This record gives sequence, structure tokens and C-alpha cells, in this order.
Amino acid sequence: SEKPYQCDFKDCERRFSRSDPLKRHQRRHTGVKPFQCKTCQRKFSRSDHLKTHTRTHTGEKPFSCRWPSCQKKFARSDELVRHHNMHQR
DNA sequence: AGCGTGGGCGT
DNA sequence: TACGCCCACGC
Ligand SMILES: [Zn+2]
Ligand SMILES: [Zn+2]
Ligand SMILES: [Zn+2]
Repeated sequence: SEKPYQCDFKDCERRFSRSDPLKRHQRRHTGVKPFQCKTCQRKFSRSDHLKTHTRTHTGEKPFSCRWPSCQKKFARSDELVRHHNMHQR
């Protein structure tokens, strides 16, 4: 089996290569949200998704456009990616 | 646009 | 086990 770790929840055939993505996954079923924003008290299933959320409060935008003459900055990498693909297109 | 929230992955 | 990235979908 290329993905030995199967989810044993009702009507879920999801499988993974490693054990930790299975645990992360299973927080969908249980609604468990370990991490919490200290600003708006909102809780999140994943710590990385919390840190990006925090930037909605702080206004931090670590991702700059590499295109010349462009000063656009973004909070997440995927936003910069969508922006970069907007230039080349 | 701005961002919630998934999987895949390196370390 | 953990953190922190990329990438992606879908409003
Ligand atoms: Zn499952
Ligand atoms: Zn918040
Ligand atoms: Zn740009």
C-alpha cells in the first residue's frame, strides 16, 4: 500500500502516506481546533492557518512582487503566485 | 481581491 | 510527535 494510513471514520475512504497528515485530517471530523487567535478569539484547526490569519490584524505582507516597477505586497505566497501569473498572462 | 481551509512535503 | 513552508480550491 502506497498509503497505509486509512481514515476509519464513517463514510470516509481517505488515505495518507504518513500518520500525521491523517491526524491533521481527522480534525475535520471532530471539529477540534487547537490553535487560537489572541486578537479576535477565533480558533483554527492548523497552526499555519492561524499565523496567516494573524496577518489580517497586523497587516504584515512578507511577499513582494518581483516584477519591475511593481510594489505590490501580499500576506500569503499563493496570493503572490496568482499575482505573478497575472503579469505573465 | 482577501482569506478560510483542505493535502503533500521537508526537516 | 512537532513546525513551517508550497500548492490548491472556493467562495
Ligand atoms: Zn476522514
Ligand atoms: Zn484573529
Ligand atoms: Zn506585480
